[PDB]
Amino acid sequence: NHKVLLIGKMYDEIGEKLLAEYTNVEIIKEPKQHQIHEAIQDVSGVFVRYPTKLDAQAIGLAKNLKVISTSGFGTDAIDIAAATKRGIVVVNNPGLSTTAVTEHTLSMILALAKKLTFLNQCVKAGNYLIRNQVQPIQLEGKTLGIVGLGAIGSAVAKICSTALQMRVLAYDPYVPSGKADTVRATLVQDLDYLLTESDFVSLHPELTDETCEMFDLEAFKKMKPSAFLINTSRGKVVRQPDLVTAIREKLIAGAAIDVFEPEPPAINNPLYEFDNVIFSPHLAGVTPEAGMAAALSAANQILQVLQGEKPPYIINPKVW
Amino acid sequence: NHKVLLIGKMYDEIGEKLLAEYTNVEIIKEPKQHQIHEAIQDVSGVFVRYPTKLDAQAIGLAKNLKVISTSGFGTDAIDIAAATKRGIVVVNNPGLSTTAVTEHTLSMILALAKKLTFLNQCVKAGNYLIRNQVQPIQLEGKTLGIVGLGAIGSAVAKICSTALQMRVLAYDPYVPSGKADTVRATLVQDLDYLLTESDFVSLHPELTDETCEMFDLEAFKKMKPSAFLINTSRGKVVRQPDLVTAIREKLIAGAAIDVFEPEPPAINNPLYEFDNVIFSPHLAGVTPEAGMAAALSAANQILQVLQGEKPPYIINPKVW
Ligand SMILES: NC(=O)c1ccc[n+]([C@@H]2O[C@H](COP(=O)([O-])OP(=O)(O)OC[C@H]3O[C@@H](n4cnc5c(N)ncnc54)[C@H](O)[C@@H]3O)[C@@H](O)[C@H]2O)c1
Ligand SMILES: NC(=O)c1ccc[n+]([C@@H]2O[C@H](COP(=O)([O-])OP(=O)(O)OC[C@H]3O[C@@H](n4cnc5c(N)ncnc54)[C@H](O)[C@@H]3O)[C@@H](O)[C@H]2O)c1
Repeated sequence: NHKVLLIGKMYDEIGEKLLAEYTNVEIIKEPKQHQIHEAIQDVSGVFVRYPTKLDAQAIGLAKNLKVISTSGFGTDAIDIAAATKRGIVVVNNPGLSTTAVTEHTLSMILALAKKLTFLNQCVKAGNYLIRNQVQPIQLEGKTLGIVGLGAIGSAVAKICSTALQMRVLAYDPYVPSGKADTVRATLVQDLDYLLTESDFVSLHPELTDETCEMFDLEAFKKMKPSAFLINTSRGKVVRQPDLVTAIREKLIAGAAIDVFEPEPPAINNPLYEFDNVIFSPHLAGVTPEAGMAAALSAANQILQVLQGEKPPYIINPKVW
Repeated sequence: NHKVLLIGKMYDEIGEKLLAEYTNVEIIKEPKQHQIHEAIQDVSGVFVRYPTKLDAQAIGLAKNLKVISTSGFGTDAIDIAAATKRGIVVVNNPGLSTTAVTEHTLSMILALAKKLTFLNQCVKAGNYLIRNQVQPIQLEGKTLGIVGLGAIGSAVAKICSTALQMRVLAYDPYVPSGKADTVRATLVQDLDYLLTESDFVSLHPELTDETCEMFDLEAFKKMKPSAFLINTSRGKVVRQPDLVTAIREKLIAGAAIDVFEPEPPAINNPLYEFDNVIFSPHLAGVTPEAGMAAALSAANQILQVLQGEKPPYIINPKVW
C-alpha cells in the first residue's frame, strides 16, 4: 500500500527491515536533488539522514506525503514551515544516545589531557624526544566545568567526579542544586566562576535563544589560558569566529569539537588549521547501539502516522 | 661536600631543589658522551633520566660515585653489572605513577573505540562524510581483557567495569579470584579465553621471562579481528615484528602503544606506517604529579646513600 523513501540510510538496518515488512521502501544515498524529486513524488513517509536537507520544492512535489522523520534530534535541515503548511507531520528521534555521547565526551576530555594526537604525530615523525618538552595532564583533582546538567551533562559529571576524581562544577539555570549533589558535582549560578575555575569546559546545554553563541569571545577571555573546550552539544552554542580567535591568540589551550555551525562544515573551515583542535564528524551520538534505538524509533513513528496513531515526538503538533 | 650529576632533568624541579640544599648539583641535558665523561669524574651521586644509558666507561671514570638513581622503574639502560662490580648502589623509583598510567590507558582505550585520530584527520581533510562509512564503538557491554591484575591493571579494571559498564576479564597467574571480584572483573586461568573473548586487550604485567614476548603471532591469531591491543606495560611484552604482521594482515583492528622495544625506538620503526596504531613516547607514567613523586623519591634515595642510610629501592642489594 504505502511507499516510504529513505533519504540516506538509517544508522542501523533494523529500522529499514521493520519498515519493509509493512511498506514499500526505497533507499537513496547521498542523492542529487533530481533523485529526491523523482523518488519523493508518491511516497507516504520520508526518513532523512542528518544533516541532509529536505526543502520546500521537494515537499511540494511529495503529493502523498504524510510524515517526515529525522534520524536524530536535529530538525534544522528540514523546511518544517513548508511541511506544516501542507499538514505533514514532522517527528524527530531524541534522547536515545545518552551513553554514546557520554563516552565520546570522556574520550575527548582524556585525549586533550593526554595530548593524544600531538604526541602520536611526534612519535611517528621520529620525535620520541618530545617527551623532554611535553607532559600529559593528570585529570585527578582538576576542575571540569559542565554547561548544562541534563541527561548527558549529568552522566559525564558522574563519571568524571567519581571514577576520574575530578572536581566538577555545573552551570544550568533550570535545575536544583540537589541535582548536582546527586552526581558529586557543585551547581554554580555564576557562569563566570565556572569559566575562571575550570581546567576543562564541556558543553551539554539544550540549544535555545539563551545558549545560542553563549560561548563567544568574552567567555573565552575569562577561561584559563591552560583550559580546554569540549563541544558535543550543538554547533550554535559556540560563536565559531570567536573560537578561531581564542585558539589563534592562545586565550585557551585547545578544543575538541563534534558539532558544527553550519552543519555540514565547509571544506575550508578556519579551525582545521590548528593542531590543538580535534574533530569528529557529528558522531558522538552514533554508535551501533544508539543507531539501532534511533532507527527503530524513526521506523515506528512513520508507521504510527501511516496508521493514524499519534507518534511521541511530533515537532509541529498543530498539524495533528 | 658531595657533588651530584643529573644526566637529564628530573620530571619535576622539586627534586633538583631538594638535592641542591644538601649537595652541589650539575644538570646536563641530552648530553654527548664526552660531557658525561667530564661531568661524572668526581660526583658522589648520579641521576639518569630514562631512557638515557649509563655505561661501563662512564661508571669506570666516576671515581667517587656511590649511588645511581634512575628516574622511574626501568633500569635496563644502566650497566648494573659494572656498578655492582665497583660497589655502587643502584636504586630505581617504582610504583609512583599508578593513577597516571591508569588515566593514560583509559585515554587509549577510548581513543581506539571512538576512532579519534582517524576521524580527526578525515574532518580536517574535508571528509566529514566519512560519517556514512565509519561509526564509533560503544564501550558499554564490550569485553576488556586485562593481562596483569596488579596496581595499574586493577585500577583500569575497576573504572572500566563500573564507570564504563564493560565486561572485564583478567589473566594473572599469581592472584586469587577474589582480587578480580573486588574490581568487578572475572579472573580467567586460560589466556586463550581472554584472547578469544576480548574486544580490547590491555597489557599491565610485570616483565618477566614468562611475560617476555607473550604477545607474539600465535596470540594475535587468537584475538578477535575486530579487537584492539593497548600496551602501557613494557615493550618486551610484545614481539614487535609479530605486531607488525598482525596489523598489516588485519589479524587485529589496531593498537595503542606507549612502550617500545628497544627504547628509544628507531626513527624508522615499521609500526609508524599504520594509521590504526597510535603512539605516545613512554609518557603514561609522567604527569607532573607522578613526576614530582618520582623526583622526590630519587632525590631522597641519593641523599640516603650519601649519609650511609639504606634506601628503599636498591636494585643490587648485594653491594650494601
Ligand atoms: N553530538 C551529538 O551527536 C548529540 C547527540 C545527542 C544530543 N546532543 C546534544 O547534546 C546536548 C545535551 O543533550 P541532553 O540529552 O543531555 O539534553 P537535556 O535536555 O537532557 O539537557 C539539556 C540541559 O541544558 C540545560 N540548559 C538550558 N538552558 C541552559 C543555559 N542557559 N545554560 C546552561 N544550561 C542550560 C537544560 O536546563 C538541561 O538541563 C543537547 O544540545 C543535545 O541536542 C548531541
Ligand atoms: N608506561 C609507563 O610509563 C609505566 C609506568 C609505570 C609502570 N609501567 C609498567 O606497567 C606495568 C604494570 O605496572 P604495575 O605497577 O601495576 O605492576 P604490579 O607489580 O603491581 O603488577 C604486575 C602484575 O603482573 C602480574 N604478572 C606476573 N606474571 C604474569 C603473567 N605471566 N601473566 C599475567 N600477569 C602476570 C603480577 O602477578 C602482577 O599482578 C609494569 O610492567 C610496569 O613496569 C609502565
